[PDB]
Formats: sequence, C-alpha cells, structure tokens
Amino acid sequence: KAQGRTVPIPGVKQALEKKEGLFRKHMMGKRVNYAARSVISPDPNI
Amino acid sequence: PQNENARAEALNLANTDSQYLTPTSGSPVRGLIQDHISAGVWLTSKDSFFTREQYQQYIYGCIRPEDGHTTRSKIVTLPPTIFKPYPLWTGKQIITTVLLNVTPPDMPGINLISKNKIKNEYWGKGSLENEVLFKDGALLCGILDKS
Amino acid sequence: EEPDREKIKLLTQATSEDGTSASFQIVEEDHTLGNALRYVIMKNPDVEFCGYSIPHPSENLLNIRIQTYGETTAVDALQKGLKDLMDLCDVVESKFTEKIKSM
Amino acid sequence: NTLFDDIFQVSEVDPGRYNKVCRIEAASTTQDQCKLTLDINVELFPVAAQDSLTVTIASSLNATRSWRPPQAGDRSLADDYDYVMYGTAYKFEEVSKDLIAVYYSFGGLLMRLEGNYRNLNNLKQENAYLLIRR
Repeated sequence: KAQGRTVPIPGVKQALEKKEGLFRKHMMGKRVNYAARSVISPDPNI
Repeated sequence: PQNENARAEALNLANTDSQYLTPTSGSPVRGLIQDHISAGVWLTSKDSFFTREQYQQYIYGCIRPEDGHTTRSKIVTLPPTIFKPYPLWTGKQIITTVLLNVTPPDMPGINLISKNKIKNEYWGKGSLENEVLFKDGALLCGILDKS
Repeated sequence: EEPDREKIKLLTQATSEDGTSASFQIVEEDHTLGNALRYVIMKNPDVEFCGYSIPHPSENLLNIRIQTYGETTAVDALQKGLKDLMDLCDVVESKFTEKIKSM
Repeated sequence: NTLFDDIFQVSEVDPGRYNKVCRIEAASTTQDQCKLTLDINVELFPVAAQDSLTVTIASSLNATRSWRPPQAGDRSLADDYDYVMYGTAYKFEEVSKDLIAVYYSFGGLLMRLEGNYRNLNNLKQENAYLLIRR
C-alpha cells in the first residue's frame, strides 16, 4: 500500500503473512522440544 | 511427551494396539507382510511335522513368560497328533498352542470358519486345506495366508 | 575371591511358586551354548518342557526355560545340564585325542 | 474303552504334492455301506493299495492330567497296534435315511467315516484315539 522505492521492507501485515503466515507456521504448527529424527530400520524381534 | 496426562493418552488413545482397524472402512491396517506369510503356508502345511524337542523350542522361541507373553504362568502344551511309532506334533498344533498360552484361561477358545487365498486344487485330491477351521481355539483344518 | 552375579539370573517374574518351572537369563551368550544346553536338559526324564529364546540380537542376553515334573527343581535340571555338557565335551576331547594317535 | 473297530481294504493312496502325508480311500470288509477317507504320515506308517488295515477308535488307553513321554514299564492300548493318532471330532453329517458320516481331525490330518449303527458310540469328543494295525 506504499509507493515503489528504487524488494521493499516488509510491513507488519507482511510479517503475519510472510509465507503460510504466523498463525500457520508458528501457532497451528510449532518446532518442539524433547523430540528426535532418524532413518527407520526393520526389526521382527521387537 | 513430558507429563502423565500426555503419557496416558499415548498409551490408551493414540497407542498402536488401539489402531488395528482404520476408521475409513473399519478394516485392519495391522498384520505381518512377507517372510511371515510364506513361513505360515509352510509351517501350517500337512507335510510339516515336529518332534517334542522341535515343538517345545518353537513355543518358547515366540512365547516368553518372563516378558509377560503367557496368561497361565506355565507353558501349557498339547499332546502329540502321532503317538506310535514316534511322538510327533503337527504344524497347526503350534498355532493352537500359541493361542492357548496368549488368550485368557477364563474365556473359551475361538470358533471361526474362514477361507484361504490358496485353492484346494494346489494341495492335491480331496483336500479341505482352503477351509480355515478354528474349533475351541484349535486349528483343525486349513493353512494360514495373508488372508 | 568374588563370584560374578551378573551372568546367570533367575527371572522371579516367571519362576514357579515351587519349584519345577523357571526362566533363566544369561549375559554374553547365544545359540552356541543355548541350543547345546537345551538339548542336554531335554534328555533329562524329569524335564517336561525346555527351550531357549534370544530376546533380541543387539542385546547380549540368552533365556532358557526349564519346566520339570515333580521331585526335581528347574535349578537342579540346569545344574545337571551343565554337569552333563562338561562330561559330553570330555568324551569328544578323549575320542579325538585317541584317533589322532590311531592315525 | 473302544468306540469303533473294523478291518478296511485300501483302494487309493494319494500323496497330492505331499512328501510325507497320503489320503487313504478305504471300504469295510464286514459292512457294505461303510467307507473311509483318512490322512496318514506315510513316512512312519507306509500304506499300499490293496491292504488290510485294522482301524480302531478308542476314548482313552487301558482321569489323566497331561501326556508324558514313555518310561520303562508303561502299558497302553497302543501296544497292540502299529500307528496311533490323537484327534478331535468336529462335524456330524447325516447322508440320506439311516446313514451318518463323522468328521475327525488329527491336527490337520482329516478323517471321514461313513456308516449307520455307530450313531450311539461315536460322539463329538475333544479326545478320540485312532489306532491302526498291520
């Protein structure tokens, strides 16, 4: 909603809707503590 | 999860055992996939016989009372299907014994008349090996497939 | 002198009130001793049921279940099994030495 | 005690892609209407075509807790016959007037006896011993 300057600096509306948005990227979904990731391997003895 | 309420939920609501049937069609999404299916067709085959030593080994090999697999605190065993000349157990009897030690003693055995993926023609003349028969928790007829 | 307590362990969670049935757990052992020991224990006329089970390959454990009839405990059946396997090995060692000389 | 006893003539011995089991088709030498279809472990007890088998059904051997391996000085009904099997009766079928056909299972090894008079003695018992001679 601002005039073109000779990519502009993002506004507070842009901050809440950067990509998916603050609500989707940091409220509905979040990075968590006490969690791990690894490649799965098969095991019939467990 | 870092609290008991979250623990109870992951052990009683979202736990694997409570997800045997999918809510999409109410059909199972849990079962054995490849080696186990091929192993079962061979183990439950009429030709598969086992000695006392072999039979008891297969039982303890999969059922360990110390790991709480039993319901009787002592591994119960069926008598052999062949008494004379040599004492021999059938393959199907191992399946009967596994159920006899994992199902509660207070409840009666399972009664089911099911079918197989393998047609009777493959097992020779006059075989009923397609008809899966369970009478009082005892596999008396038919092999066990992916089905 | 100090005896090792971590090797053979009696799983009390599976032992019969008295005294015939018990499950034993041995560390740093597998099929090698396992199948040989259950074979010898099964030759005992008092042993009703016997088998061996390895809980998982990654964990160094060996489980052996001995269920006997009366007048003999599972501990005695295990002690007889070990005593007989030792004598069995002596027979193998004696016959092999003799045939080496016989050559 | 005994529930059934007869001498049968073998008409067929079919393996059917089995290396140790065979489906035996037999007929009674005494009764005309009597027929037999039985699976036997041919590896231990071999059966040939045109053979005389003394098939006998017994309730037990002359209350037991469990089966024990043989130990010196043990006497049994099995000592009189060559091949003995333990199994259960699972189905009772009636074929036309007076004729009745029983279905037995010796752990997958199935048996189908067809007769008429045996309706009283042969009952669906979770314990039935099958003993064969010659």
